[PDB]
Amino acid sequence: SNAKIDQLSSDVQTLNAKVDQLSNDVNAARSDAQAAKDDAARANQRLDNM
Amino acid sequence: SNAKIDQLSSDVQTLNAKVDQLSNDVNAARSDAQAAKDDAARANQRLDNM
Amino acid sequence: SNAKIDQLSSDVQTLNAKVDQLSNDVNAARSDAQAAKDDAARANQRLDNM
Repeated sequence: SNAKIDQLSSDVQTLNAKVDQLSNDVNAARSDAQAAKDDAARANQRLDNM
Repeated sequence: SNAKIDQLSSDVQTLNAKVDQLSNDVNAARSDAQAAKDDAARANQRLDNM
Repeated sequence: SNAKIDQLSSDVQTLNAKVDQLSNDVNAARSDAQAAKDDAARANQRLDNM
């Protein structure tokens, strides 16, 4: 039962690293998408004034 | 070995909460990006008709 | 203590599947957002030349 638990300890450690980095990726994708949304809104507003 | 397992139980519980909320963040980033893509496509189509 | 550990094994397995698929979702949201950003930049550049 000792090895079983340390295989879990490792798995959880690996998952933790994967979830932390995915959080950074999600934050970045969120920021990118919001910036694209605002730029597309600007383009369309400039088009309305024409 | 009892404490080792309850440290794992906790870790897994925490990770679960982190992955659920990241799923909501990913869904939101996906939706945002698709909306930006469509708005940018609209801008460029309006430009083509000019 | 045997059942406790196999409940964990399962939980970790499930989480793994959730994190892998979220990685695919994040990669997709990242790509989508970058594409929207570039299209919005194109729209705004075409507007500048007008």
